[PDB]
Amino acid sequence: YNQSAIDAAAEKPSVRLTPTMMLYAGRSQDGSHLLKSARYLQQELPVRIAHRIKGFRCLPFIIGCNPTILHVHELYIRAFQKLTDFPPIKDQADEAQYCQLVRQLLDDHKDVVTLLAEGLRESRKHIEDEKLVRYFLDKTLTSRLGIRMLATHHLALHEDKPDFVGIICTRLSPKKIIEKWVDFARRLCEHKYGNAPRVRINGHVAARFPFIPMPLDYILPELLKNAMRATMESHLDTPYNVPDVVITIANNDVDLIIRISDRGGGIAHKDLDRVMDYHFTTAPMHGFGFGLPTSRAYAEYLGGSLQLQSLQGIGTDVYLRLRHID
Amino acid sequence: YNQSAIDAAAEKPSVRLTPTMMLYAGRSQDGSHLLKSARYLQQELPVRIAHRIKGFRCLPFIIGCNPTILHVHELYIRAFQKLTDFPPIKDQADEAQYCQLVRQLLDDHKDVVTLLAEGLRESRKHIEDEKLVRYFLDKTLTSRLGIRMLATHHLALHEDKPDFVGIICTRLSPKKIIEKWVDFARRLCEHKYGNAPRVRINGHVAARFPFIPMPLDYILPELLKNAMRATMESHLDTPYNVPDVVITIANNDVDLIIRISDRGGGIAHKDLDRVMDYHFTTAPMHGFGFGLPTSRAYAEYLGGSLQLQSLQGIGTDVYLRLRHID
Ligand SMILES: CCC1(COc2ccc(-c3csc(-c4ccccc4C(=O)O)n3)cn2)CC1
Ligand SMILES: CCC1(COc2ccc(-c3csc(-c4ccccc4C(=O)O)n3)cn2)CC1
Ligand SMILES: Nc1ncnc2c1ncn2[C@@H]1O[C@H](COP(=O)(O)OP(=O)(O)O)[C@@H](O)[C@H]1O
Ligand SMILES: Nc1ncnc2c1ncn2[C@@H]1O[C@H](COP(=O)(O)OP(=O)(O)O)[C@@H](O)[C@H]1O
Ligand SMILES: [Mg+2]
Ligand SMILES: [Mg+2]
Repeated sequence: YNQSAIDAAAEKPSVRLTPTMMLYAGRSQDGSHLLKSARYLQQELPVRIAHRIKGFRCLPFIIGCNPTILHVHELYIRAFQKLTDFPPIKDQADEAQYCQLVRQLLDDHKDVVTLLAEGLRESRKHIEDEKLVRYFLDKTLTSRLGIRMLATHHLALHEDKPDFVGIICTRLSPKKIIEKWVDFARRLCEHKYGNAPRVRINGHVAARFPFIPMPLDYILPELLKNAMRATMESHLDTPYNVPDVVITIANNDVDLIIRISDRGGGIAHKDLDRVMDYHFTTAPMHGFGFGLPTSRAYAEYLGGSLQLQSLQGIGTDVYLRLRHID
Repeated sequence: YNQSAIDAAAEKPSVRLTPTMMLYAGRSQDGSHLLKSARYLQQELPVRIAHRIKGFRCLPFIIGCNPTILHVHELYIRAFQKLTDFPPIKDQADEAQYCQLVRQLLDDHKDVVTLLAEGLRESRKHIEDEKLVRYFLDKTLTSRLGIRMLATHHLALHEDKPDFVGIICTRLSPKKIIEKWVDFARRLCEHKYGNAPRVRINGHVAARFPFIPMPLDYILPELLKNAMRATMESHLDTPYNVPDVVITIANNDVDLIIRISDRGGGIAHKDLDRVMDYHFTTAPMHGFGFGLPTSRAYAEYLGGSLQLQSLQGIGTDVYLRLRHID
């Protein structure tokens, strides 16, 4: 690329808007909170993009040369250009034009991860470091989550969604968000297998607290698709009589724990170390190998964890932990 | 100590009798299997003792000087002397005299761990390495388990216990051994709290396989005492209505998994890193701090693991894994 403008922002450090600082925006009888947030987003978005362009520049030359990798690298450069070229936000007209660019760039970059994984897969013969692919995809996925959180938050500040301040839900019920995806995952499972296991939810079912549901909107359907597929493939002779998937909610002052326990035979000993690798699968629902590593990258980025406990021959317990807001 | 006889056996490596090699002893119409095993035990017992005397010699001087530590060190030296002084086993008379010495030495050393922990506790002010105490107690406990397995196996070869070849049960049912300790632990819990949680056992309830129950005879009552105490202390207002402790058996070709799931509020975040430390407790049943670290040292020595999964505010799932025989 050899661009000096990008070099300037690759070294300047990132600024993360804390959940409490995000909530401290509600100047309704003025609209001054809208401009304050947009002025931050305008400055922060190119820094995040440049930090990732730096990652593409640090890829070994032979890999960075792949036409698909180069295309995604080019996309990140043009995105940085489009964002920095925009003049500073002064009024409601300057804020509105930025929101349109952000929405277009959020749609132009929707398939970056799929192109990146393909480019990296195509380059397997030249990849010497086994961790290279995992660390590059982990960092790309978490950078995008960070960007998508800031961008979606500012765009949602224009909506008057009940119980929400942008992307922060002030009254989130973990039981309701689980229920929302349980019915969705059962429909996908029913389509493939003719049936789906019934889901039972116990624990702190009435817990309510402020939280950002965005990461849970990815993790929960992925973990439910895994638990349901496994339960069906291990009860092939009785597809009509499959054991329930039991979800437990544990809410304490430190974190939120969601445990998903299935009776799907568990993860085999030989596969136990490969399940967290990108592309690894034993099979859209399945046939991807992204659900587990992406969900862990997500949980860890947000101060939590994704831990698996396999009981080979019986089932698996998946523990999703996420740190509380503030 | 400065004893040259012990120096000779501290360097000679250990020989471990594999489960299949132990089972290959049943020369009933001769009694030749009895002498072959005793001739091994006579040679192996001083090597194990010397390897541990070497550990006492490697303790920092200030700690090894503690009167309690010195007493246990002296006990190990006198044990090595008594065993090596015995003349080689040639007939049924020479085998019988060794069995009496082994039974006496197994009774003389019954309180070694309690004296050792006390001596180490007394020396806390001089202990600089935090891992020193954990590693010394882990190595002492596993050495003793190894010795107790060999000694008890040979002594049990004289018994005609059904479904057993010394200490190996040919038809072990994990459900039955769990049941055996469940009623025992409930009696101890009832004595302290006025009630105990009912225990539910599911999974591979009818699994049967060859196995050494000795380590399970320690781990299961300890893990059940922990799950029951926790369930009672978290349901103080309703001691009469406490949630069940649910045990799941998973039997596959690689290992045996026993999961103990309680609804006892879980292990607090602040205590989560200290629970595996010797002496750490939040309180004979309780007030010891040995149950968890000893059980893990045991599981790992036998090619398995002891893993804890805390759901703070709800309960804890404890996963005991043990590698299969052969
Ligand atoms: C060049 C900077 C831009 C584009 O930033 C992004 C960030 C995230 C996404 C996005 C769309 S769908 C999505 C996703 C969802 C679930 C799980 C994984 C992903 C993922 O693909 O990362 N993220 C798109 N553009 C602000 C203009
Ligand atoms: C000097 C070598 C000897 C003595 O060897 C041992 C080994 C083990 C034990 C023993 C008794 S009770 C026991 C225990 C049970 C459950 C959990 C922990 C322990 C423990 O104290 O290690 N182990 C005693 N003497 C063969 C003559
Ligand atoms: N609950 C589970 N029980 C059994 N196997 C599982 C479970 N969750 C995941 N797996 C295994 O891990 C593999 C990778 O999972 P994942 O990353 O979600 O991708 P996918 O399911 O789309 O292939 C799966 O193909 C499956 O073999
Ligand atoms: N199932 C459990 N639920 C909650 N706390 C537990 C559980 N198991 C162990 N603990 C905690 O770990 C501490 C140490 O346990 P352990 O080593 O068994 O010793 P003890 O229970 O005799 O004190 C206990 O004092 C208790 O605070
Ligand atoms: Mg998946
Ligand atoms: Mg205990």
